[PDB]
Amino acid sequence: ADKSDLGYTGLTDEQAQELHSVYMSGLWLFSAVAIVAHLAVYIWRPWF
Amino acid sequence: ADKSDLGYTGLTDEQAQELHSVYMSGLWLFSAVAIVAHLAVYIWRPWF
Amino acid sequence: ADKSDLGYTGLTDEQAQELHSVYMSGLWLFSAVAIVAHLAVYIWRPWF
Amino acid sequence: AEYQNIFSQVQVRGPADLGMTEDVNLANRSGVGPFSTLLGWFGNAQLGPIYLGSLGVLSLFSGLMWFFTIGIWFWYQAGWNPAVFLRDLFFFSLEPPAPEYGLSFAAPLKEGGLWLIASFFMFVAVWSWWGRTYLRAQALGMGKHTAWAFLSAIWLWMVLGFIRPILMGSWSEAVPYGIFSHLDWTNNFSLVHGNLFYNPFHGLSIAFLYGSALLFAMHGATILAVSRFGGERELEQIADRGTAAERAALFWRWTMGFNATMEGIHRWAIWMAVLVTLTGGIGILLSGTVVDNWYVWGQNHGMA
Amino acid sequence: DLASLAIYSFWIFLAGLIYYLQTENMREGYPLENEDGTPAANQGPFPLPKPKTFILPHGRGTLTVPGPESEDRPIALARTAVSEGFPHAPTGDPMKDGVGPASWVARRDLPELDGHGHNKIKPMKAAAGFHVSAGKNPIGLPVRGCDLEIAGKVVDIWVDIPEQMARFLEVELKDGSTRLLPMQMVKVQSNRVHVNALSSDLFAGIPTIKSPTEVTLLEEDKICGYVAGGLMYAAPKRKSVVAAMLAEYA
Amino acid sequence: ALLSFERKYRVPGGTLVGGNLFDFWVGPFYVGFFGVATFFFAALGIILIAWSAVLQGTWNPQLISVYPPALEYGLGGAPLAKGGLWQIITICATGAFVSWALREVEICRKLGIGYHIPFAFAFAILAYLTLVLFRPVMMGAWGYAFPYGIWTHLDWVSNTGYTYGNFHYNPAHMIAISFFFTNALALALHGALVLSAANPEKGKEMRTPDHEDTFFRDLVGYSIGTLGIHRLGLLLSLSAVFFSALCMIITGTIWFDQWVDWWQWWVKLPWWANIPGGING
Amino acid sequence: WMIFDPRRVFVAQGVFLFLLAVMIHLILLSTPSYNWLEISAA
Amino acid sequence: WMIFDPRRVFVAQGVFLFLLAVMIHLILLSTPSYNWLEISAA
Amino acid sequence: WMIFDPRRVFVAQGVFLFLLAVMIHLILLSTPSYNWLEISAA
Amino acid sequence: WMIFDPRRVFVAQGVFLFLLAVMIHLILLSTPSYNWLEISAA
Amino acid sequence: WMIFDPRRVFVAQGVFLFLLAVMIHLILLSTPSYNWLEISAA
Amino acid sequence: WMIFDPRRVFVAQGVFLFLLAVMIHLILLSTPSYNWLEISAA
Amino acid sequence: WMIFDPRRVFVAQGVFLFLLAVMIHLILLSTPSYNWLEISAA
Amino acid sequence: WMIFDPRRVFVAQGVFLFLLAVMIHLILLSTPSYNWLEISAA
Amino acid sequence: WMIFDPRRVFVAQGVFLFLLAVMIHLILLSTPSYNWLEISAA
Amino acid sequence: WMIFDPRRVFVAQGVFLFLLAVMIHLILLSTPSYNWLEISAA
Ligand code: BCL
Ligand code: BCL
Ligand code: BCL
Ligand SMILES: CC[C@H]1c2cc3[nH]c4c(c3C)C(=O)[C@H](C(=O)OC)c4c3nc(cc4[nH]c(cc(n2)[C@@H]1C)c(C(C)=O)c4C)[C@@H](C)[C@@H]3CCC(=O)OC/C=C(\C)CCC[C@H](C)CCC[C@H](C)CCCC(C)C
Ligand SMILES: CC[C@H]1c2cc3[nH]c4c(c3C)C(=O)[C@H](C(=O)OC)c4c3nc(cc4[nH]c(cc(n2)[C@@H]1C)c(C(C)=O)c4C)[C@@H](C)[C@@H]3CCC(=O)OC/C=C(\C)CCC[C@H](C)CCC[C@H](C)CCCC(C)C
Ligand SMILES: COC(C)(C)C/C=C/C(C)=C/C=C/C(C)=C/C=C/C(C)=C\C=C\C=C(C)\C=C\C=C(/C)CC/C=C(\C)CCC=C(C)C
Ligand SMILES: [Fe+2]
Repeated sequence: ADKSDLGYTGLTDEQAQELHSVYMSGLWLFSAVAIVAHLAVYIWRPWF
Repeated sequence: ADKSDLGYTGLTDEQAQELHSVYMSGLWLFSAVAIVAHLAVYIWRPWF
Repeated sequence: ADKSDLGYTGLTDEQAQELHSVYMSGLWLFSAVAIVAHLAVYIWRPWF
Repeated sequence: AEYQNIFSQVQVRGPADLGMTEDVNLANRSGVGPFSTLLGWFGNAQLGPIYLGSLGVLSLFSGLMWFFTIGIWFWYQAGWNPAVFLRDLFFFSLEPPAPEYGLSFAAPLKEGGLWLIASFFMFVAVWSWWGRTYLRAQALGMGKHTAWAFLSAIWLWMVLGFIRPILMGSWSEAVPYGIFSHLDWTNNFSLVHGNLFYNPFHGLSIAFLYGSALLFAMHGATILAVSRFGGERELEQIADRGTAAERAALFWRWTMGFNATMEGIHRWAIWMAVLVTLTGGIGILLSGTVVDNWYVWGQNHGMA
Repeated sequence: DLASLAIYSFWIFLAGLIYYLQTENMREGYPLENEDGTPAANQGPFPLPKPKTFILPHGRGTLTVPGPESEDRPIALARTAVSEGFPHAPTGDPMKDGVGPASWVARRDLPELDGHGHNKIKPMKAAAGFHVSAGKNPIGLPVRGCDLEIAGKVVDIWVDIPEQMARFLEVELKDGSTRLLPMQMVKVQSNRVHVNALSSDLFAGIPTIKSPTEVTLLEEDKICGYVAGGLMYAAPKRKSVVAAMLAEYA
Repeated sequence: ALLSFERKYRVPGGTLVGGNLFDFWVGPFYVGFFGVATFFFAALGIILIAWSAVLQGTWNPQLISVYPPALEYGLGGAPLAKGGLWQIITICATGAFVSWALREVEICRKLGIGYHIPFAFAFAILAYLTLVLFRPVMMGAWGYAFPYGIWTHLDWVSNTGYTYGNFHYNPAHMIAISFFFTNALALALHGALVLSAANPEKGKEMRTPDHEDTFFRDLVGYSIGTLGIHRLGLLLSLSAVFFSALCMIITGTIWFDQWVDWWQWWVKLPWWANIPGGING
Repeated sequence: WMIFDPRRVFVAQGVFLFLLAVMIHLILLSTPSYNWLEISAA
Repeated sequence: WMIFDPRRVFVAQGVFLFLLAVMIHLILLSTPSYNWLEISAA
Repeated sequence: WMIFDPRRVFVAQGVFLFLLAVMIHLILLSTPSYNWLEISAA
Repeated sequence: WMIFDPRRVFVAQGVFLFLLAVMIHLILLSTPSYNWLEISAA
Repeated sequence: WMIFDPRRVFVAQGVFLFLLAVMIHLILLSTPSYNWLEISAA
Repeated sequence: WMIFDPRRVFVAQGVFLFLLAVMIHLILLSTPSYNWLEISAA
Repeated sequence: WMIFDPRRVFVAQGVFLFLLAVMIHLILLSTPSYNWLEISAA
Repeated sequence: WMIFDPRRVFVAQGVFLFLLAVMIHLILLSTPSYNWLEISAA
Repeated sequence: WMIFDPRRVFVAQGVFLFLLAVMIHLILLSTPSYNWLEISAA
Repeated sequence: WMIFDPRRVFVAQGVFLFLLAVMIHLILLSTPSYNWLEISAA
């Protein structure tokens, strides 16, 4: 049966194990992977 | 748990620890941080 | 259950909570900018 | 002989019943028409009755001498044999008074004769059958919309050989009579006027015939599709909203991005109707007294 | 007239015809309501119009439409996502609470009327119009459900006159307590019937028509909706049903 | 957003094998398993109006052109804007025609409204195919095709449509027009067969399907009912296309010659063979 | 009813002022005198 | 009050400013004066 | 909270970026004057 | 299983590499100035 | 009997020899052959 | 009975002064021999 | 029984020969040579 | 009988005359010589 | 008692005054012999 | 009764001085003779 409070579902403790391990890790496993890959993209080839 | 009437849902604190905690991620990473992209812009290149 | 007769809402005293939170102040500063971001542009570039 | 009851439709026939009575008539409609009970398990099976008054048979006659006038100009060249008639039931031809005659009916039988009669009678056949759909919706208590998509339909009939070939003044400016003669005529108004592609009044009328099948490919689908429930009865699905405005009114909004009222699905369907030969009548009343060569129209009001 | 004039009495007089037309199709259904009974997000760029007077065909009242829109009938979906978007699931079994694929509504107790002073849909033992009196005639044969097993025996036809048509196929149970079932889904070939919707041990769950001759417009909602209830779920998950529900052609 | 009665209808599933992984209702629109597919198809497709806007010429969809390949390059590719880049637009177009007519089934199996709708777009699937696949695979190369534009494929159908003399002599074409003018022939009275009963002239009691049987039997002598003209809209609107895809599946690939020269196969009969009669005589 | 609030400003109003802005620009960006973008050199 | 997020802010609202942003990155590349990276060869 | 984690957090990023990256490539390929293989053909 | 292994990547990735394979076959096998197997006649 | 007596004689008087005479006059007046009333002027 | 008594002689007779009459009017009008309104000065 | 005595020989026989005589007359009549009503003057 | 009276008495009087009149009032004005309203002039 | 009265008086009153004038206007509006508004100086 | 009143005699009294007024203003402006709002240089 469905419950009540904040917030469901779910699922404490899963504010820092579910919505931060596969949610805030995206702000890294590609957001910074852009910054390194752009060192081989930004200069090819806007300068002829 | 089901609801009935205005203006759920809603509601709280499914609105307080949720809706307050995700909308500013779309209203800051694009509101004032979008003026951090204005850096390499406001001078490059409106003035020739 | 939903609501009763005309109008609800309405309603007195429920006409000024959500028709006046992003519908009155989200238009007056939009009009102020129609005065502010317009009066500084009432001079360039008509005159060469 | 018994009427059977086969497997999966199904059907039951009807004894002796007609419709309704108010402003119609009693002793005019003929005997109970004989029923075509021949695998009539799909749709209906019932001939008759029919309002055979002088508001309908004025088109049976005025259509018949529209039917016989080009008729006695479809046997005229054959050779007086029944061999060449059905041989050239189409290859035969007949044109109105010449591109130089016009306002005078002094023309004899030959060069351009049997054009002046067919239409003259047809004139009170079409116009006497605009009002076999406009007043038989008054014999009960309905509306007039049925011939207001028809006043729009005889808006394209209001220009072809009527309003333009008299102001300008000639009968060649009306349509030749036959079964191919006017097909060597639908491409005439094309090329003489410099092609009517840059004529987006003839082309939007097109554009209003490409919304008759964007509007009835699906109506004939979904009303047959929500019929297991109860959407076939279009006379109890609007003011008392049944579940047919639930399997057909959640179905399209999710899909293309909007649905419609059981009544409003007959408000667009007659808006891609009173706008086909209506935007055709204008886009053919704008062709001949505005800009002929429409290639010399759609590059000065189009690209320029 | 001119070469540049008439295309403007059109970019204007008709540029609001998707606008005027849409609202006239947005009478019923609207306003938009949330997932509980709440003044919802909004309506749209073509908001619903305030309705005009509606006169009814057999004096059924001042039923203006859009009309009744609130929460009269019972609904039973346990809100999985309290957020508006993600779907909801019934309580026990979905074919008892009446939620999901099987839909109905609560109406007034006056059945559909024609104009003769009588009701619309009646059996063949309510209209001695067309009968059986030549050769051997098939009105009485056994059936089969979606479970691929015999379901009952249909021996009658609900007649029609204005459409000269049919709407139901009445089943004589072992007992007699009434049941009903739609008309277009059916797929009969030879000497036995096959329905591919409901199993042959879920036919009593179809309401007994309060009268075996009358169908009130109140009743004509679940009676042609329970079969739609079995066109969504049926049937998890393995074996025979996979060679029954899927594939096929017609 | 959702309607007022859109309460009970909300249930997950509809999709086939895999789960309810893609079926999230983004707004008033349905994003099932073929929902995000069309999201993938509609996003790339707006760029296909803009690609040959720097290769062919103009940037406005007035004259934007990604031409079909040439006639003789074979069973293969093309240049680019003149075929190659044209060769990519189709499988999106058609890959988007498909992901739409079949995302309806994720609603059809979701509820229980009939499967005669994954079908009335499949006469549009079998009407756009006859100009992109059905033709130019056999006569040489993919060069036998039309341009995608809105004013380019215009001067492609007329001043470039008399290859077969006149196309009115094309009998099925003209029968697939003996089928087309009849679509709004039966939408014009059926879109007005439910309008004027609650709004008769103003005030009067509403009509039932017995006044329908004293208005249309008081019209044109044939009253197949109200379910005989939804079997009289889906009879006006799907078939003017298979009588046109048959007016062209034996036109050009077998008859790239004058179809005005087809109407001399009719006057040739042993009875009236050596005989010039009328007009012809 | 009639006029609600909390959905228009998120996905509709942001493209209403923008829609009110777009059919204005491509004429004043392309008037015989104005433009104010491309011309900055001469 | 009202309104929805947990569904919208993951696959819905992201294509609103995406409907505002990438629709105009193209344009600043069509102009033969702005461009900001196009005119490189010459 | 809510949304998804075992369902729609590894797939709202797979074909979503494929709906924003690999079809964004077709803009930097709509070039044939730049282009990482059409430089020679100029 | 976070991602779906015998679903999203067993017959849906075999056409996901089929996604980027043949659409480019009509760009690189195309190009108005390459070929290098077709023009064995001119 | 078999055809109506007091009906198809008052109203059929102008549908029987009226579908008939209207197309027998047009031949005895096939122009350049007869005249007799068009001789007046000439 | 059947034969429209207070009808065919009121309305159908009021139009047969147009059905029988005017179809032969628009022929002998422009006939040069009779003329009687088209003689003119010569 | 079997053969119509009332119907066919009175109302369907008046159209039996009508089918056989009306289309058969419109062949032998007004040939440019025979005529027997046109050349009774030429 | 077969028909009533006192309703079509305003439409056989109001507009019925002009159905005949509109097709007859304009077979005369076409002549540049008559006109009676155009010639009473120069 | 056969047709209508109330409808003809408020809406079908037009096909007597307007759609009989507005079409006959542009006829005598285009005629030089009258002009009124095209008088000015000629 | 008759026709709509709280519907038809108000909101349709617009096209009386709109659709009628617009397509009669359009002609009397574009005429070589009128203009009236064009005369200034003298
Ligand atoms: C060069 C080729 C041009 C072109 C050349 C032309 C020409 C020339 C014309 C059209 C016109 C039209 N074109 Mg175009 N057209 C092109 C492309 C197309 C294409 C397409 C390829 O997609 C189509 C489908 C069409 C078809 C159309 C129509 C949309 C439009 C006229 C409608 C019509 O036929 O009403 C016809 C309906 C009526 C006239 C009303 C009929 C009702 C009557 C009054 C009732 C009679 C009563 C009688 C008694 C009933 C007896 C029945 C008995 C009981 C049996 N064109 C290209 C671009 N086209 C026509 C037009 O008007 O342009 C806007 C026209 O002249
Ligand atoms: C079949 C013979 C000719 C042809 C004959 C005609 C004739 C005649 C007409 C058209 C017209 C049109 N044709 Mg064409 N057309 C052909 C090929 C096609 C094909 C195809 C790929 O097979 C399609 C899908 C279409 C359909 C179209 C539309 C683009 C356009 C208006 C349709 C309409 O109003 O009716 C209903 C259809 C709709 C309401 C759908 C709307 C179609 C719109 C215009 C196309 C959308 C493109 C859009 C601008 C791009 C947006 C993408 C991003 C948002 C930027 N044609 C072939 C080559 N076509 C009409 C026109 O002139 O256009 C104004 C017209 O009169
Ligand atoms: C020379 C002039 C010739 C002629 C030139 C041609 C040419 C060329 C063609 C035809 C074709 C046809 N002609 Mg022709 N034709 C003539 C004039 C006419 C007239 C007329 C009354 O004037 C009519 C009624 C017709 C009718 C016909 C049909 C027999 C046939 C149409 C097939 C078709 O379109 O289905 C096809 C159906 C579709 C394409 C719809 C498919 C829908 C798809 C799946 C969805 C598209 C979505 C879209 C991209 C998105 C837009 C919407 C946006 C989101 C807004 N022609 C004259 C006689 N005609 C076509 C044909 O016979 O081949 C089949 C054809 O190529
Ligand atoms: C005989 C079949 C008739 C028919 C039926 C029909 N059309 C239908 C349907 C049905 C049942 C729908 O259910 C569906 C609909 O939504 O209802 C309107 C539809 C539809 N008919 C449409 C258009 C249409 N149908 C047409 C014709 C016909 N439709 C036939 C007459 C035509 C014409 C005039 O030929 C057009 C223009 C769409 C509005 C809609 C299809 C909705 C759909 O499937 O969307 C998928 C598309 C995308 C996701 C976009 C991706 C595509 C690429 C990104 C670009 C495509 C390139 C291409 C060249 C586009 C160019 C368009 C024009 C410039 C040619
Ligand atoms: C909005 C535009 C669309 C449209 C609308 C439209 N068409 C309409 C209407 C409307 C509103 C009608 O109200 C009217 C109608 O009643 O529909 C059934 C009609 C109609 N449109 C029709 C056809 C039609 N539709 C067309 C198309 C379109 N019409 C578009 C799709 C076209 C085209 C493309 O030009 C045509 C030709 C007819 C079915 C019908 C017209 C009814 C009519 O006027 O006929 C009068 C009756 C006769 C002439 C009877 C005479 C019969 C023959 C002429 C004599 C020979 C036979 C006779 C039996 C001899 C045998 C002797 C016997 C006595 C034994
Ligand atoms: C065995 O054969 C028998 C003996 C039965 C006779 C057969 C005859 C035949 C072959 C009949 C064939 C009929 C057919 C098929 C006709 C086809 C017609 C077609 C395809 C199109 C016709 C369209 C109608 C047109 C072009 C009419 C145009 C006329 C107008 C728009 C207005 C005309 C108005 C005029 C002339 C003014 C008259 C009015 C006044 C007030 C003077
Ligand atoms: Fe309908």
